[PDB]
Amino acid sequence: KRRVVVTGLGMLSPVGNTVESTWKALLAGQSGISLIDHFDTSAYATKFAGLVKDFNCEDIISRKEQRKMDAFIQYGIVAGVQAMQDSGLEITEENATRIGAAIGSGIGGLGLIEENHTSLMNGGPRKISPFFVPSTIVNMVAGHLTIMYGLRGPSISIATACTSGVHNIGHAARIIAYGDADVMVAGGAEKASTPLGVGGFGAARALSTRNDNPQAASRPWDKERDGFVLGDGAGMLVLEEYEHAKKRGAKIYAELVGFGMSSDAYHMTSPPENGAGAALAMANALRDAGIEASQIGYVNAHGTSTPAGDKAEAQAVKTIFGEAASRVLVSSTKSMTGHLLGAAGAVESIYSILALRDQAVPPTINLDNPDEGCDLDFVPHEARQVSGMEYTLCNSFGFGGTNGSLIFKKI
Amino acid sequence: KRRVVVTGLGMLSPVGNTVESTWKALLAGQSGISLIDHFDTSAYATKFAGLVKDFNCEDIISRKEQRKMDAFIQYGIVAGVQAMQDSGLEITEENATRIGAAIGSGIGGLGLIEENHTSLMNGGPRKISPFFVPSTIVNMVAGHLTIMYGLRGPSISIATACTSGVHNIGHAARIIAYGDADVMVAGGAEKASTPLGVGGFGAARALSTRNDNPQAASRPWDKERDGFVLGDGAGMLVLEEYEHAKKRGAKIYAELVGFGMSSDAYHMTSPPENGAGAALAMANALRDAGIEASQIGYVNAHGTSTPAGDKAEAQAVKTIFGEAASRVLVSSTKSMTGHLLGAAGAVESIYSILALRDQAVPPTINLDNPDEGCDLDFVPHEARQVSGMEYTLCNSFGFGGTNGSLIFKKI
Amino acid sequence: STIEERVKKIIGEQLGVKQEEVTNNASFVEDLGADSLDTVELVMALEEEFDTEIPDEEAEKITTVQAAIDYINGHQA
Amino acid sequence: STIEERVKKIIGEQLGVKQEEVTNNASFVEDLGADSLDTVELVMALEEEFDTEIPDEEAEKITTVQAAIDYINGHQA
Ligand code: NA
Ligand code: NA
Repeated sequence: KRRVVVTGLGMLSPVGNTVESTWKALLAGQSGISLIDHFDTSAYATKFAGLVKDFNCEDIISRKEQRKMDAFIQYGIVAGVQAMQDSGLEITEENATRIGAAIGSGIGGLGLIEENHTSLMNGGPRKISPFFVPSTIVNMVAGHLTIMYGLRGPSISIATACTSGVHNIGHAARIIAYGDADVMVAGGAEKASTPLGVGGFGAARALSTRNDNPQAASRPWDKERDGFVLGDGAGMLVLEEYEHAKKRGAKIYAELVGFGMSSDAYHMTSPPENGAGAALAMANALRDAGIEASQIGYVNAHGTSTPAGDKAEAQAVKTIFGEAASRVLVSSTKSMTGHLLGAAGAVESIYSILALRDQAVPPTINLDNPDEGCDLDFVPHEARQVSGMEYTLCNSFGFGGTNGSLIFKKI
Repeated sequence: KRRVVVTGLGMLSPVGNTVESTWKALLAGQSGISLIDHFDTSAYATKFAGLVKDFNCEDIISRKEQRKMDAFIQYGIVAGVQAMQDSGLEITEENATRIGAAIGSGIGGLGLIEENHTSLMNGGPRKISPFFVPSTIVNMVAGHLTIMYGLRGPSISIATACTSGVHNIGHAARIIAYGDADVMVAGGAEKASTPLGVGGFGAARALSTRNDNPQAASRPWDKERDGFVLGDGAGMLVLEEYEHAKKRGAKIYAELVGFGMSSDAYHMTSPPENGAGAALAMANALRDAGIEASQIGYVNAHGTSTPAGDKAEAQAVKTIFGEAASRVLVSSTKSMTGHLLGAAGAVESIYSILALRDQAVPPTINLDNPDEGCDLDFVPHEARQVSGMEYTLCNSFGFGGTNGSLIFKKI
Repeated sequence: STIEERVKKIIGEQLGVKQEEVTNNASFVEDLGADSLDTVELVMALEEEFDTEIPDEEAEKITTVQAAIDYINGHQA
Repeated sequence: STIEERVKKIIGEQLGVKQEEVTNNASFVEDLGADSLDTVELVMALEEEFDTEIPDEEAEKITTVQAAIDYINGHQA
């Protein structure tokens, strides 16, 4: 059986523009949520988000090519280049057909969708930019990255809303293990902090409205939570077959040992209760990895700080872990970064990997008073030092949609 | 090795609202292209498209729930229900976790994106519908179908522009063969014939502008072609593990034996020439199926009626087939239906399957004068009767993007 | 056509119920099968129908058919 | 600032070339590395910059810097 390892990391997040700077900020419990100022939020119920600060990609993407890209495409390219550079992979004509990508997004290029439609309603179809379609669709992050590096292997783009991150990474490993590729760059990217984004998710009453204190708005499992907080960024991983990585002396962060999927079969407006869908995806990932749940040391929860979803996630962890539920460490890094939607599963897989490397667990900040029935060790406030941790679990849950779970093994 | 068979078909197309009515119209060489009248096309260079006529889903989707769905979501649900009903599958609590979906789209809910953004620019974010996000994102076709039938197995949504159809179907078979599911409903849906769609693709100079004769505008490999023609619709297949289908006495249309992927690694503005990416995907599908190219009887080409892409596709068929290139039958059903984009690979997989059942090949209509170097048997004008055909090949090519190839085997 | 018939009609179209079932004592969620986003869309439809702005703090108090009738009545002055 | 400097600047920003390289004889595709969609976006930028409509049959004849200079000159009257 072909094993799949992680040989490269790249990331842009509300708390840092590299992998290590983000990892340092999360372990320090630093928030990355601030007030939006790139558009007038006076008429918006939610006026804050997890923004990428000080973003400068001119060294990678020229200004001419940036205009053909929505911000979420620029993010994924930068994070993809970081991961490719971190992998040290040398693409030749011989191995090009064996290298591909699996990069998706949940909502895609809202910014340039808004701009092109505004030109349309103001000046007709002759004002639509010829780059409108390729600047907005979710598959163009992989499209640009394959062209930049000459990748010819299998390339897909999974768009499953808040679970796109783990799905793209998990099916990149499936493509490698099946034999269709030896290397895949996988992850997701998002930039929904736009008028349509903040307004759209705000129309569905999904966003927190704590405009008076944005750094305390994302509080998973806290009794005062009132919805999730939007977050921008991108996470990219270089997945590689084990023997391929060993032959070239690659750096190996962790091994991807398990990937599970499930569907909830109910709308988000219906009660999730015990989160049977979330438990089903975690069980499939454990069965796929062939390990018991008690061997998991840390679980990077979905934990969006929504009232019903957070409680349903704690029940799903109790079902899967049972006796070991009181011992496993669970934490939501969305308390600091916000909800990166399609990229959430991607950046949170990187956190689960770095948790194995450094034997440290990032905290669930703003967890002042847990809800009734939320009596798990959610690592509140400050980061936790661990030892002997071999497996971590990364979850993306739909609670009204699809679910994805990834299990990583140290070395 | 777990084999994957096709046990259910559903389809909405510009030439019919069922599978069989579409198949009959295509074999008769009937065009489904007409002038757009649901919005003012006076300022649009392209005024025609392949539209779904006489669409009535009130028996399946109530008017209340239709308002929460873009037209492309309504299409995919109807086609999905047809395929599920055609399969005769009885979903229970026992097998629900073993049934999922793989349904995508290339551009998604343009219509309701336009409407919600128009309300935004006219009345602020308080005019955005709370259903804006779930009515427009490409993954909601699978989201609704899983809820309607209580499906809890793995569900993904691949959005790879014009290759989404074959990618969703091909990776549904991968999910089944890997062991994560026994049944999957896969395909795609599209409704891009909107102001943003016709204007967006028209801004990129991709659309034919033969407004004086729309039924002759889509002419793959003809010397007078001038771009592709938009087409709406949806194609859905019920994929099933072989022994699972045999135990329940399912009807078995064909077996999915090969699935191949590749990337072009160049922009669509760059010359495709020999179509090495298209050839690479076809070769991977043949290697995956373990058959030689000479065993393919019919190839449902991509054939979008674009000047450079059509010629590059003919070269890729010559590379793969070589000696047998003069004998294989190739045809573009886009000459009648138009380009269904994300759903093109889905409806064209159904055509490749029905070609095996009836031993008949639909034609490439409007092929009056082939280009230099387009000397393959493109089945021009009228349908071809064949005998002893065991394998068909369904292609979706990016010529500046990803590629996908599926091979089907009779019985 | 009177605002009550207009309000009852808006509620009927929004929640997909016949006008026979849109009684004055009917609860949107409990009697007419509306989820939390259905009631939000319904209040938006009342705003667009009568060209009036309904503050979301007052919109949450519109739980029944009679409540929507009372609000549109006492805010046309 | 004169339309030629304005036109040359528009071409410079659009194709990502320094104003030193935007010579009057420069071809967008052959000298300034523009693809077919770059030239389309460039003509659109000329339209928005000068509030003039350029018919797409005349836009196809704008292949060099001098051509764009001539068109914007002889259509301000
Ligand atoms: Na997570
Ligand atoms: Na095809």
